Amino acid sequence: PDGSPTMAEVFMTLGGRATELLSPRPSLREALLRR
Amino acid sequence: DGSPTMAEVFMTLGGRATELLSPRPSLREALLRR
Amino acid sequence: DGSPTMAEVFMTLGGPSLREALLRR
Amino acid sequence: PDGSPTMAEVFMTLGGRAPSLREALLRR
Amino acid sequence: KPDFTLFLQTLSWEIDDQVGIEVRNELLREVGRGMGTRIMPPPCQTVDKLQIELNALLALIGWGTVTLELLSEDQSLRIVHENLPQVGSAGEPSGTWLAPVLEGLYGRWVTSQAGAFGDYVVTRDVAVPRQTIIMYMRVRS
Amino acid sequence: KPDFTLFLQTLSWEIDDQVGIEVRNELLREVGRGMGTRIMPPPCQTVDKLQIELNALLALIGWGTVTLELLSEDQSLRIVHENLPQVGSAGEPSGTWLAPVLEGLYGRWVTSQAGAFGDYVVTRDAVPRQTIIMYMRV
Amino acid sequence: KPDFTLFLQTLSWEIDDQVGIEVRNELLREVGRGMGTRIMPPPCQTVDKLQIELNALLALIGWGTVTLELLSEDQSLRIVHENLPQVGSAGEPSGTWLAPVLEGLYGRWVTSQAGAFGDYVVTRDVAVPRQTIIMYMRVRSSAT
Amino acid sequence: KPDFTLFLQTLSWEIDDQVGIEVRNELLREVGRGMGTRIMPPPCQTVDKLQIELNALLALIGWGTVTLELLSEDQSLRIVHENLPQVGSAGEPSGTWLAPVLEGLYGRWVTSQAGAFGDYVVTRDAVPRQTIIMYMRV
Amino acid sequence: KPDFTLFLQTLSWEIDDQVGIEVRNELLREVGRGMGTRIMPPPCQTVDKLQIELNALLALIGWGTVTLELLSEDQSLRIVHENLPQVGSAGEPSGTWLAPVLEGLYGRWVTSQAGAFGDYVVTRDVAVPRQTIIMYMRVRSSAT
Amino acid sequence: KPDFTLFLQTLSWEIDDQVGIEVRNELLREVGRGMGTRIMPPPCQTVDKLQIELNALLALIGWGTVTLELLSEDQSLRIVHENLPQVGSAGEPSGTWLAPVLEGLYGRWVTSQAGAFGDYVVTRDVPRQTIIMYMRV
Amino acid sequence: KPDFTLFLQTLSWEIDDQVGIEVRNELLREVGRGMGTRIMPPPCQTVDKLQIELNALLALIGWGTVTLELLSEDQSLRIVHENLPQVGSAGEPSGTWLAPVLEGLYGRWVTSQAGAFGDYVVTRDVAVPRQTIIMYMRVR
Amino acid sequence: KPDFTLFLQTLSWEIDDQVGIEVRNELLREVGRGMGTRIMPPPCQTVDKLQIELNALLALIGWGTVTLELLSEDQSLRIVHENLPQVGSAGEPSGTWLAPVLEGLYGRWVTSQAGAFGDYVVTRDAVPRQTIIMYMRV
Repeated sequence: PDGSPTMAEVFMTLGGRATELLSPRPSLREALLRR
Repeated sequence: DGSPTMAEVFMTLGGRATELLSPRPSLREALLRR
Repeated sequence: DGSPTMAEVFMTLGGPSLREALLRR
Repeated sequence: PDGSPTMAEVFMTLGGRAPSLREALLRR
Repeated sequence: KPDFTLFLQTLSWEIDDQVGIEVRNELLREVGRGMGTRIMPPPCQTVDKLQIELNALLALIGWGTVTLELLSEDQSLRIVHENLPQVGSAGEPSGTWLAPVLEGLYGRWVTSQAGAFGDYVVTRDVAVPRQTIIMYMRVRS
Repeated sequence: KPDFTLFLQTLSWEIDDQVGIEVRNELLREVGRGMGTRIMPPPCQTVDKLQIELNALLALIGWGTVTLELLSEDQSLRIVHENLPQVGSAGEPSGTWLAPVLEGLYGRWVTSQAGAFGDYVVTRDAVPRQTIIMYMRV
Repeated sequence: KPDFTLFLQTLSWEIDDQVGIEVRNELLREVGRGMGTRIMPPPCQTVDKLQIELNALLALIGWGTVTLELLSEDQSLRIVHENLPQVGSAGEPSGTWLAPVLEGLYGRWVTSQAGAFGDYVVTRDVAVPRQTIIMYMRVRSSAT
Repeated sequence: KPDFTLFLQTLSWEIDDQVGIEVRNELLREVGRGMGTRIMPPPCQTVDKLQIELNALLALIGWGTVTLELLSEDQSLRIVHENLPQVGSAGEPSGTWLAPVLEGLYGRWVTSQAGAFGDYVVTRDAVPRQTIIMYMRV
Repeated sequence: KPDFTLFLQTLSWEIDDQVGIEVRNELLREVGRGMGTRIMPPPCQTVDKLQIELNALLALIGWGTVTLELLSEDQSLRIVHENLPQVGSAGEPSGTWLAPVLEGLYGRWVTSQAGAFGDYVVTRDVAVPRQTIIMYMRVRSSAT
Repeated sequence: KPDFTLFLQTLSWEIDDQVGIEVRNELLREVGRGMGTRIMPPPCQTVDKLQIELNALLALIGWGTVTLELLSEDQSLRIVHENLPQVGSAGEPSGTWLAPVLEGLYGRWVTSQAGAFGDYVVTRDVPRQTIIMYMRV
Repeated sequence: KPDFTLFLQTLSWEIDDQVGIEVRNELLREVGRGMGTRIMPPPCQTVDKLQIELNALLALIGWGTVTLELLSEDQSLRIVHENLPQVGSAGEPSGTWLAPVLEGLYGRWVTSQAGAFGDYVVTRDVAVPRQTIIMYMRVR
Repeated sequence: KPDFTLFLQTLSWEIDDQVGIEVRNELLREVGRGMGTRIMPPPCQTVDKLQIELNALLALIGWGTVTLELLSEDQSLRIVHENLPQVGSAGEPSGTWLAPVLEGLYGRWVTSQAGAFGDYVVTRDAVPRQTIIMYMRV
């Protein structure tokens, strides 16, 4: 986006539960339409 | 439905709500129009 | 000190009597 | 109270307000 | 589950004996506003949707049914509540002791909707059944 | 059937906020005495029969169960009421707001001239939260 | 009175089939937050009073019982919910499909007692009974 | 017994906010088909027997009543469902949120190869608010 | 230090020319709420302490001074802001273009001291100096 | 003196969130033109004199420095504006939210009929706060 | 404007003389945490935007400049603060008395961003200019 | 020039939260006497000259202005300090948190033995908020 890591990327890299909470997942609309 | 909207109800009841719920354009719509 | 508390302010904004009537009886 | 923590105490503990400066100053 | 009908009958009798009608009505309106604070409808878009949500809330506690109508010429919201719970012969008319509770509850419920601004008053209109309560809401002048 | 649990919660909140504790306690004792004039037990000459009749009345109104015992140290009456209806977090202790109602109700029920305990006086004094202990003393 | 048990079993099955666990959990957490928006406890002074009020709210809908305990050393609020409604053999573990609903519901209910803008999160603690849910409430993030 | 009315109200509002109407309707039709796989009527040869069995199933789950009418013009079947459960003001019309569930349920129930219908298609239509009318055509 | 006085004068002129008064007022109220989000006062216990902290916050950006008073009979919080920054001749009255910003700012700042979810509105009161802004904070949509 | 830095940051965020980028850029270009209608340089027949006058105006408002060069390849005007005021992280690149204003400003400052730089149309193209724009006939 | 430089020098002297180093460090970390709750950045998207907003906040009080850099292999957020205000010769090194405050301040500033969860720790490093403070942010 | 107003506000908040008032006042008096050892007036034999020198020092540090009065009923000095720097709402009254600092500073400044007021002791006593009145008695 701007040549810099995103905040989500930063907190995923730092570790903890965030790397599991910030994992990219579809929204309800996208998940329902995809199936 | 054929029932009035809540905004219409509060405009009809009177007070200052009839002025704050006066339909107005958004910033994007107003900027695009003029 | 000498001024209303913030809880008092928000109770005043949100907010004979029952106590007086019960005392009279 | 009623033998139970207050809500203000609960949120102070959750925030983290639950040696020390007071003890160090008293000792000195 | 406990039955509070006899207790509420005795409480209404004692309150009406000790305090006046106006004090009891004000206390019951305060109780109704508190009850509206406890349980609230979602932010509705039309009168029909708000009526459905209010009826669902009433059926949650079994306090009756409600119909809402907008009177443009009268500039008011007519609220007709049917099957108000009856606790003894107290009230004016007899059996309608919990009517100021309805006044406060409906005032809090409708004023919480988006678009409401200022001071509003819900008054009871005094043919209809005994437990049917008709209220009119309008801006407090 | 209308549900008055939420209404009674809000009413207890408002009454405690407005008038306080002692005035509320006296009002609820008066309400209990008035309830004692609506449903009454038959004249009972023994503690066991009176306990059975009071339990029948409580089952009629669904307000819990009661055990009565006669203490011979002063011929007093100890009343243990279990499963008092809970009308919110109000009261002392919390959840016990209808205890003065029980005080008045048992004062009216127990003290009957045709019975054998018509000269007693109510007094509320590891037990469960809704269990209420009362003492009848001459 | 209509019964929604079979409908909710089928809906849980369908949602788990066409939607992953995380998306379903997020949707149910938002549903719990909306439910807490709809029904509120009064402003309580102590944990015992709040527990009594929340138990009354739960008994209003028959969704079980709750116990609250403030853990000072853990700096959290342990929330033990017993007798969660069961909507079939769905959830982790099976029969606990409505646990994120509890997460959102309790988050809203206890945040209602907090200050104007507090950042708190309710997290499910993953021989506890099957329908008993253990949750911890604490700040979303902090530094030392 | 737990109450799911408030939960279903909030769930309907959230689903309407998140996915819209058509996606929600397809999801509810899938749920109705799954429900039809949960509970099934016996293979009926006449319309009246099928109506009786469908009403028995509806009374078992408490979702209302149904009337089936066999039209002798286009050989289609008119299905009128009364007293559909209401969950808030969601749906079109308001309160008829579980109507696609009825669509799927009746599509599964009526179309039984061992019965006398086999191949049919559900097409949803002074009518009461909770009354749902759908048409069964080949 | 860049000077934004002329830029803000031109921006106010152009915003008034293109969009209406209501749209500009709503945008400025949103900006004021965001500004309040940027800078917070500490949790205060009295009106005097809150006034002192708000005055310190205003002096941090040099946006004037504030006085708070409680009207129990009117059930309001009278807010009198003095020395509002002036950006051109725009606004009603002229020179008071940044008043909805004050409305949003004071609404956010005083709501920060309230409960978890409060419904309050700060409305400008439409002799008094030109740059002095008088507003009242009330609950929204009360009923009796 | 009142400080508008925080206010401008919040206003830029709100405008960018509400109307987008192209609408915001057009509004800021109009604002720059209006600003140029309020402060103007004298008519200059030479790039050096015009540069000096524009720098004097910028120093009057404290909005940075400008360098003007004439490209003989197409007789274009290269404008290098350094030390543009920064209001938050808005804009592309971040911190260059007020860059369109310069397009409105210089487009009115340079294209003076009484001067020797009639016509010319500004087009925006280094340090973060340095803005490069071109004027083409 | 009143000048607090001499008062802060004397306050640092008396605090260091009266309480220990760790007590003072914890007090200053708490002060920085409280400072972070009074001035806050907006919810930023990337590291560069967060750096710009934090620099604007620091310029609002004139406490210096900051640079943020994500270390993926080391799994931390290196924070380099330049031109920390100096109040006397107190601190380790001398003149860095207010260094723990930054540890609180940035600790509140980054954990308030969207995506942060759990416990984090901001630790200062123990060529570099005297007033330049280097801190690393990790998960606790 | 770094701005320490917000830092001082937060520090006063935290110190008042942690240690209280008496301990905080003693610490601030310590800080005031320490400040006195860093800036000192010349030895003055006259109250007017001492007032001029103290005002010069205050202008050097920007901490308001002072007025000294030598009362005749008792050999005591009334010290009126106007425009005390305000750091938040901490202090008693709110806004006056650096008043014990003034107590220590004026105890150190006035009691120079090379002058004439070397045996005085500070005792802090319509008035503006940031105006501090203290008394120095032999």
